[PDB]
Amino acid sequence: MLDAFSRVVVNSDAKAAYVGGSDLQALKSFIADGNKRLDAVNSIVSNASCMVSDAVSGMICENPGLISPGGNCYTNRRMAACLRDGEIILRYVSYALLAGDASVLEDRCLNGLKETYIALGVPTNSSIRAVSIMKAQAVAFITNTATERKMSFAAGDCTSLASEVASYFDRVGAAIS
Amino acid sequence: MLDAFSRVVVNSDAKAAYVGGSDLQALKSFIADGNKRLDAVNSIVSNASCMVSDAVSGMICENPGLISPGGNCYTNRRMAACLRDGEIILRYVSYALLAGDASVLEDRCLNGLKETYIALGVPTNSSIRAVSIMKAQAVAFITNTATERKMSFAAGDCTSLASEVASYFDRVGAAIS
Amino acid sequence: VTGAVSSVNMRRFQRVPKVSGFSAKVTKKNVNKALDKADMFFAKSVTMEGKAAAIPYGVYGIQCMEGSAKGMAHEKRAMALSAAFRMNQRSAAEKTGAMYENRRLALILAQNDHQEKQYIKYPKLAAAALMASTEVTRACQRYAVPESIEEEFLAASVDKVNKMRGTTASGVYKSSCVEGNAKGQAEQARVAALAVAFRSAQKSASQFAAERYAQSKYGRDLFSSTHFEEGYANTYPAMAAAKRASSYGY
Amino acid sequence: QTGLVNSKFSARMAKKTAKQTKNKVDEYMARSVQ
Amino acid sequence: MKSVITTVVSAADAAGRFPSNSDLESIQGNIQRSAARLEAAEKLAGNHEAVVKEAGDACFAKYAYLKNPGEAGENQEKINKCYRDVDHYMRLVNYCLVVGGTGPLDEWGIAGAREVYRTLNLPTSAYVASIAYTRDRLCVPRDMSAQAGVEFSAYLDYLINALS
Amino acid sequence: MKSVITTVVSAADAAGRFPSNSDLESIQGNIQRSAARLEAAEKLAGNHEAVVKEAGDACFAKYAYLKNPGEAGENQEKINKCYRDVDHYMRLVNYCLVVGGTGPLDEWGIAGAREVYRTLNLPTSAYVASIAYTRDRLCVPRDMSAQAGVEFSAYLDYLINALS
Amino acid sequence: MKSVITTVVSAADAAGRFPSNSDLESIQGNIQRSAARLEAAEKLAGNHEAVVKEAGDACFAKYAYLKNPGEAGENQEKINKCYRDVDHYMRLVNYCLVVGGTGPLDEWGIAGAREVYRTLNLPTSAYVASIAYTRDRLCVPRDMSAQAGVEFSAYLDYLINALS
Amino acid sequence: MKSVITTVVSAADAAGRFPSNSDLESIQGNIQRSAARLEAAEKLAGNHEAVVKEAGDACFAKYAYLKNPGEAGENQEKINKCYRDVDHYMRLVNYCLVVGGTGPLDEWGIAGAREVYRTLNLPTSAYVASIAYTRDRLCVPRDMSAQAGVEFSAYLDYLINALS
Ligand SMILES: *C(=C)C1=C(C)[C@@H](Cc2[nH]c(/C=C3N=C(/C=C4\NC(=O)[C@H](C)[C@H]4CC)C(C)=C\3CCC(=O)O)c(CCC(=O)O)c2C)NC1=O
Ligand SMILES: *CCC1=C(C)C(=O)N[C@H]1Cc1[nH]c(/C=C2\N=C(C[C@H]3NC(=O)C(CC)=C3C)C(C)=C2CCC(=O)O)c(CCC(=O)O)c1C
Ligand SMILES: *[C@@H](C)C1=C(C)C(=O)N[C@H]1Cc1[nH]c(/C=C2\N=C(C[C@H]3NC(=O)C(CC)=C3C)C(C)=C2CCC(=O)O)c(CCC(=O)O)c1C
Ligand SMILES: *[C@@H](C)[C@H]1/C(=C/C2=NC(=C\c3[nH]c(C[C@H]4NC(=O)C(C=C)=C4C)c(C)c3CCC(=O)O)/C(CCC(=O)O)=C2C)NC(=O)[C@@H]1C
Ligand SMILES: *[C@@H](C)[C@H]1/C(=C/C2=NC(=C\c3[nH]c(C[C@H]4NC(=O)C(C=C)=C4C)c(C)c3CCC(=O)O)/C(CCC(=O)O)=C2C)NC(=O)[C@@H]1C
Ligand SMILES: *[C@@H](C)[C@H]1/C(=C/C2=NC(=C\c3[nH]c(C[C@H]4NC(=O)C(C=C)=C4C)c(C)c3CCC(=O)O)/C(CCC(=O)O)=C2C)NC(=O)[C@@H]1C
Ligand SMILES: *[C@@H](C)[C@H]1/C(=C/C2=NC(=C\c3[nH]c(C[C@H]4NC(=O)C(C=C)=C4C)c(C)c3CCC(=O)O)/C(CCC(=O)O)=C2C)NC(=O)[C@@H]1C
Ligand SMILES: *[C@@H](C)[C@H]1/C(=C/C2=NC(=C\c3[nH]c(C[C@H]4NC(=O)C(C=C)=C4C)c(C)c3CCC(=O)O)/C(CCC(=O)O)=C2C)NC(=O)[C@@H]1C
Ligand SMILES: *[C@H](C)[C@H]1/C(=C/C2=NC(=C\c3[nH]c(C[C@H]4NC(=O)C(C=C)=C4C)c(C)c3CCC(=O)O)/C(CCC(=O)O)=C2C)NC(=O)[C@@H]1C
Ligand SMILES: *[C@H](C)[C@H]1/C(=C/C2=NC(=C\c3[nH]c(C[C@H]4NC(=O)C(C=C)=C4C)c(C)c3CCC(=O)O)/C(CCC(=O)O)=C2C)NC(=O)[C@@H]1C
Ligand SMILES: *[C@H](C)[C@H]1/C(=C/C2=NC(=C\c3[nH]c(C[C@H]4NC(=O)C(C=C)=C4C)c(C)c3CCC(=O)O)/C(CCC(=O)O)=C2C)NC(=O)[C@@H]1C
Ligand SMILES: *[C@H](C)[C@H]1/C(=C/C2=NC(=C\c3[nH]c(C[C@H]4NC(=O)C(C=C)=C4C)c(C)c3CCC(=O)O)/C(CCC(=O)O)=C2C)NC(=O)[C@@H]1C
Ligand SMILES: C=CC1=C(C)[C@@H](Cc2[nH]c(/C=C3N=C(/C=C4\NC(=O)[C@H](C)[C@H]4CC)C(C)=C\3CCC(=O)O)c(CCC(=O)O)c2C)NC1=O
Ligand SMILES: C=CC1=C(C)[C@@H](Cc2[nH]c(/C=C3N=C(/C=C4\NC(=O)[C@H](C)[C@H]4CC)C(C)=C\3CCC(=O)O)c(CCC(=O)O)c2C)NC1=O
Repeated sequence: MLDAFSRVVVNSDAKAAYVGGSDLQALKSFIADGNKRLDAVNSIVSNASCMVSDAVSGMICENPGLISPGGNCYTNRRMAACLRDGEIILRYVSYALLAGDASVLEDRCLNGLKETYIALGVPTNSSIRAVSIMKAQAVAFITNTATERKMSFAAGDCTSLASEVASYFDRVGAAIS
Repeated sequence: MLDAFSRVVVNSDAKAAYVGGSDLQALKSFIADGNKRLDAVNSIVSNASCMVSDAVSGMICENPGLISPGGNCYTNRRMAACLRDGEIILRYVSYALLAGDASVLEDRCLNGLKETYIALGVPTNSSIRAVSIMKAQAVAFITNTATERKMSFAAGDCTSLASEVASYFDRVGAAIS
Repeated sequence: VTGAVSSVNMRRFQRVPKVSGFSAKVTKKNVNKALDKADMFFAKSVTMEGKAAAIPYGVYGIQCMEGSAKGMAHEKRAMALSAAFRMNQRSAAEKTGAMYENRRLALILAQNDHQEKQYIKYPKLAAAALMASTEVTRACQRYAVPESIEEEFLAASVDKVNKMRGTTASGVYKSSCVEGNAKGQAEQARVAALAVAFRSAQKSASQFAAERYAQSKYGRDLFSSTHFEEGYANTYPAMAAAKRASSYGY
Repeated sequence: QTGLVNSKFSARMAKKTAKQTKNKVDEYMARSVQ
Repeated sequence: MKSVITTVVSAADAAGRFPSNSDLESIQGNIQRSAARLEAAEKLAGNHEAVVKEAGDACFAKYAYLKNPGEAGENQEKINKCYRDVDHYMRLVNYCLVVGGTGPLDEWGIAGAREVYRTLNLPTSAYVASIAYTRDRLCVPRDMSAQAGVEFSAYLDYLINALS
Repeated sequence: MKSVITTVVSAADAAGRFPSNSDLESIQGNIQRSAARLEAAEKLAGNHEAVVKEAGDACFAKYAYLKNPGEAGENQEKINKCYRDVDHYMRLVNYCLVVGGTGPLDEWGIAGAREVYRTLNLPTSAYVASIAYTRDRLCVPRDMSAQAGVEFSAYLDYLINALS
Repeated sequence: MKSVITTVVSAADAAGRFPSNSDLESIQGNIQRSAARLEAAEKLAGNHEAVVKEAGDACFAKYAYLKNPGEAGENQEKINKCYRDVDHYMRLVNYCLVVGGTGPLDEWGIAGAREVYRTLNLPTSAYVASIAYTRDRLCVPRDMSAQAGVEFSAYLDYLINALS
Repeated sequence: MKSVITTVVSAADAAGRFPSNSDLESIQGNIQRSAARLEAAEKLAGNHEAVVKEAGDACFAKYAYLKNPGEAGENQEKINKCYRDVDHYMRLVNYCLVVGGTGPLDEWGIAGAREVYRTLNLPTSAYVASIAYTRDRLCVPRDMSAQAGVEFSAYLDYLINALS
């Protein structure tokens, strides 16, 4: 699996050249906001047990036909499975934010996930509604603008990391839609 | 497995003691020369493959019966396995040099070596001589005292960590003989 | 620049699937081409989930070593990825016979009625659901150390029959049991497998107790149908641990 | 690997089996009473 | 016992390799966070009594029904046990900083405790009401240094993440 | 490939865990070295046309039998492919100077190495004649900073110990 | 079909080795030995309609309970389906001469044959009695040569030891 | 030790069969072709004192770099050591001559051969320098008979093609 640092060398070795001056400018800066990047993902992994119910009760209370008989969250075994895919996706996204590259995201989590859900019959529209709440939660956890949890932080900018994590969640939404 | 930090807590969980600053002065005295530990781990892997080639030729030159039919290190298969396991015990004692204490050497290398080195017929006097080569070679690298090579390190007092690794080959010779 | 219009074959990935006729022929062969990719995600989902019990708390374990010397780790999947070419190189009856054999064994360890349906429809999942159970509950041959000299005879007595289906009806060798493909690989498979063996007998004192009852339970659940058959499993676990699942050749 | 009987070369089981530990606890108890 | 050491040397073992540069590199960074997570220990190990004193009534101010008969905290030695049980959790974290990983919790408080608490009918919500008080009864500049208090909260919510 | 973070993010993927303070302290090590270790990585980039003419001709001048017919270095244009294999490899040391670990050297220069040399009669002892001389031309006062020299030698003799 | 050469190439493939001198020596002994066992094949092929007629009713002489109502040979179509099976086994021992081994017998005539005869109520003693009449009526210097007779008879008893 | 008859009594042991017709037909080849390769055994064992002598000086005629210091043949104690190693190689091919197959080579001169020489810096080019010269050195009437030269060379290049 690649990361941001190992993305550079593959494109450096796509055209078989060294690393000069013009490539590590997005790498000497990548380690500058790396100290924010640890402060970034320490916020997401401190709340993912609280986030996944905060995002799977939302997909119930918007479309309540899932818990109807014959719905794809009906029994208590269906619900326990759906609470686990929402912990897997929030586990693999949190890897890609720390890696700084989505190479981990669609080799271990997303490659073939769509036609898996096609064969299972998991509804694709109610799954993006499940995903996007965790997108709208992570951007309200990174920039410390949750309603109910204000954490201690060094003062400064953090919207670039929220911009980065917002680019990973919609890869999950696009891969199955 | 355990490290130099999973040693202080197991000697407190057996007495249910809080790890306070009475014995945390030695952990503050572990990281104090904590640079020189990995500034010594570099001094084995840098020339690791030529280390056992100095050992097994030192074993052959001291005891030349192993080249005879009936000596253990005879055939191309049986020379290979002695060349194979002369490396392996060097690899694990580099971990014990790294990790702070030898609770991984006594649990994944010595766990049944004493019985498979008597149930196979491996000469335990040359085996303790193979170790006795690679104990005196570490103190020709960790003290920069190789005869055919110098190494650029910051010069200082480091020989307390030289007797550290000398306390570790006297734990693998104290295993199979 | 001449105005090159897009090809008619490039346009044929833009049509709607209709039922009546040749359109159903192409609709079929692209669905099951993608149903195959569903199983390869089904099988991989349980493959690394069972593997997730081997690494218990993030630290890696002595069971999941892939090599111990320099070239030992890298040569392993050269054997593995070429063995996968030898698995799908089989005949029809070698394949359909292995389909229905796993459906007889996966059906008798499923706790759910959903899990029963997951094994009937997707045959590559029913395969790896058997294999993953023996890895975590260590009831393989490669994890069983026999505790006596009669057990080392008794385990040797059953895998002489297990190796006897790695050959055809006339005694010529099948493609299944094969230990090498290149110059020196077959010798490298030997020096590989002893490091598995030195570490199979290197477990904790608490984990030899666990697979002692498990291999006894493994033999009398899937292979035994009578009282004497569940007597050799109660008494000698490694003799029951060497009972393979007949879809292999070895 | 296979059984010790066929298709394998060198010895196994460098592990103190449950009978083998019974002899040592016998011997330590005997050297004490000696 | 997970740490930065036992993770890079156990994963490197399965490939059959020596310490690489990257395995050497992480333990350089172990000394960078060393001065903080060491520093939080002697404050917790120095005043552990009053911290677990405020941890147990936080179980009780939310749930005073535990003192009912037929319940978990009916007599004294069912409550005298309870102040010790969260003390064991508040002593496990002192072990959890010093190794610097997910070491002592995952073995000694998290593995299989979902059946220890369930079969003995203990309310598992009563445990997470205790440790989610000390996570935010804590001041940043007064209790310890500002940087070591980032580590201290970072483990309690993991324990909050686990029992819930 | 094997970086400082690809191992420690896959050593928590394997257990199905979220990345905790052992998996996060590992990347603090990728800063306090990567400031120092990136001092030499682009110094290799500028003078890379002179290092291959530093070692690659001292090989052929020392192991001078290789210019007879019946060898691999018999003609003229086959020498250029033996000169290309020096800036094929210390190109990769620059690539592994930047990615923290040794990964792109292992997949692209060690995996599948010895089977090709042993077949096509390419003596790997004449490989290390160039490289261990390149290992001993580094003049760490003049060439670079001190600690980036021992991050350049350490990746260099990783190649001696693995070609061997 | 198991024969002289298919087994040694399958044992060389199963170790990945090239054809050795072991497998090249093992076909030297196929060249001289074919000059005997071939001469039973065409000798039996030219005269098969007289062998299976004599070897057929030598089953209805030893057992004549087969023509009782209920048993295997009751009506004339069932008797013809008995003579044909003798003619089948005479083909598969003709094929074992030209193949050079036990191959075509235990592919098409032995495998599964235990279960068909048991289910269809056919007595396997009537099958070995019609084969052993042919094995003993074998004039070794008249019907063939000496070494063609040691090979023609060596398949008729492998079939007998298979059916019992 | 793989030979002409242990490759068929193990192939019949695998299927759990009695010795069939095919495997005997192999060992007939281990009479006819066996006579030539055991005739050639006396050619080699009678003059083994000089085929190690006419090969060891050819090593120090083509590859003339090994007498230098730092090389493989730095002094006299290692030069005769190298001369000793040629003596082991056709000793096993004399063993392969009498056994019939490639028995005492694949277990003794091939098994783990490349892993040893790569450690102590021994070129496979210098080991096959001895053997490839003496392969097509012999003339077919003087050294042995005609077809024995087909036996000796086809066992000689096997040690070349596998070490290379
Ligand atoms: C049902 C109809 C319904 C819900 C269930 C609920 C879900 C929901 N939540 C948001 C926005 C957030 N959800 C968050 C999760 C949590 N909030 C917390 O403070 C704790 C830590 C955690 C619960 C354990 C967070 C952090 C946000 C962002 C803002 C904030 O500070 O809370 C949405 C989307 C926003 C919207 O539509 O208004 C939804 C649907 N809300 C419901 O309506
Ligand atoms: C415990 C089993 C396990 C888990 C979990 C896992 O993620 N990987 C294995 C063990 C393991 N192996 C490595 C490193 C390597 N593993 C291999 C084997 C792979 N090669 C293959 O062909 C296949 C079949 C698909 C596999 C799995 C190889 C070649 C390496 C690299 C060797 C090298 O030279 O670096 C690791 C991590 C350490 C690392 O260096 O990545 C683990 C846990
Ligand atoms: C497959 C399971 C087999 C059946 C059935 C069988 O009868 N023989 C097996 C296939 C086979 N293997 C060889 C040759 C070798 N096999 C080797 C591997 C074994 N040696 C080991 O140390 C270990 C692990 C402990 C194993 C499995 C090796 C080595 C060889 C020699 C390779 C060579 O080049 O000589 C053969 C050929 C017959 C023979 O036994 O040599 C067959 C049919
Ligand atoms: C946007 C997401 C946030 C925000 C982020 C910032 N964090 C800054 C500094 C910072 N974070 C840490 C802790 C981190 N480093 C570690 O070594 C570990 C544990 C292994 C962690 C979790 C540290 C140490 C620092 C440096 C300051 C300090 O001494 O604590 C930061 C400052 C600038 C920068 O570092 O680039 C920012 C902007 N801050 C915010 O206001 C929002 C909420
Ligand atoms: C190989 C070139 C290594 C290397 C190894 C070192 N070996 C060191 C000491 C040492 N050498 C031998 C064997 C040597 N003495 C003999 O009599 C014979 C032949 C019969 C040989 C091959 C032994 C037994 C020992 C242990 C101590 C001793 O007895 O001298 C050593 C330390 C001294 C020095 O060389 O400066 C080293 C460094 N050197 C290398 O660079 C590659 C990796
Ligand atoms: C009181 C307000 C508490 C509470 C405490 C109780 N715990 C009981 C039993 C118990 N708890 C543990 C876990 C604890 N002990 C440890 O040693 C460690 C760490 C290593 C932990 C986390 C154990 C092991 C046990 C059994 C042994 C023992 O008695 O200590 C308990 C008795 C239940 C019963 O006997 O059925 C009580 C009342 N209960 C509560 O509801 C709150 C949380
Ligand atoms: C004492 C044990 C026996 C006896 C043995 C003799 N057999 C003789 C010759 C013979 N037998 C066969 C067939 C057998 N040999 C093979 O090579 C194969 C297949 C590979 C088979 C089935 C042959 C080919 C021969 C050689 C003569 C010929 O060309 O047919 C024999 C003759 C003397 C000799 O061995 O050279 C003897 C004494 N004979 C007996 O009377 C007792 C009972
Ligand atoms: C010159 C013709 C050769 C060469 C030979 C050297 N070999 C040296 C050591 C050595 N060789 C072997 C393998 C040997 N043992 C066997 O059982 C067989 C055949 C089955 C062979 C060929 C071993 C195990 C050893 C180590 C023990 C020993 O000294 O015998 C050697 C000395 C190296 C040293 O100084 O340590 C030499 C010079 N070297 C060459 O360059 C060409 C290939
Ligand atoms: C060499 C310096 C010794 C010597 C060694 C021999 N060892 C032989 C087999 C063997 N060696 C080990 C050690 C090693 N391999 C491992 O996998 C592990 C731990 C994971 C260790 C420590 C083992 C376990 C074995 C048995 C498995 C195997 O066959 O490799 C051996 C040949 C035995 C044979 O093939 O008959 C030799 C010669 N012998 C010596 O004389 C020196 C002292
Ligand atoms: C050139 C830079 C490439 C390359 C091109 C070749 N394409 C050949 C046939 C072909 N090309 C396309 C692409 C184009 N046509 C479309 O309609 C669309 C969009 C839907 C695209 C992008 C298609 C679809 C086809 C197949 C249809 C057809 O032309 O019949 C072609 C002919 C090969 C031949 O002679 O058999 C070539 C050479 N090939 C190259 O190697 C470079 C990299
Ligand atoms: C046991 C039920 C089977 C069996 C399987 C084989 N496994 C082979 C290699 C192998 N497999 C694993 C995966 C193992 N590690 C885990 O962490 C988990 C669960 C999550 C499992 C199942 C490992 C680590 C290895 C060793 C490294 C490797 O892949 O080589 C194997 C040999 C294939 C090969 O050489 O590649 C087999 C046959 N063995 C049995 O006999 C029963 C049927
Ligand atoms: C004659 C010596 C027997 C006897 C035999 C009968 N066999 C009957 C059916 C039958 N036979 C075979 C085996 C044979 N058929 C094959 O196609 C081949 C291989 C190419 C062989 C060796 C089979 C498989 C079957 C069943 C199918 C079929 O009818 O061909 C048979 C008819 C049974 C019935 O009609 O009830 C008879 C009577 N009967 C005798 O009197 C002696 C015992
Ligand atoms: C990942 C790779 C990696 C390393 C290899 C080390 C590299 C390293 N070594 C030392 C520093 C040192 N290293 C040694 C060690 C020695 N000196 C000797 O004379 C002996 C030959 C040898 C073992 C006794 C000593 C004595 C010091 C100075 C002591 C100190 O720094 O406190 C230092 C601190 C000073 C400096 O900035 O250089 C560093 C960073 N750190 C890393 O991150
Ligand atoms: C196992 C087989 C086997 C052999 C072949 C010989 C191999 C052999 N032949 C010769 C020796 C010789 N061999 C030949 C024969 C020839 N010389 C050529 O260059 C022609 C190609 C070829 C013609 C047929 C001649 C003419 C000599 C004597 C000249 C010499 O080589 O010095 C010598 C050196 C002298 C001696 O015998 O001590 C040796 C070792 N020994 C053996 O054990």
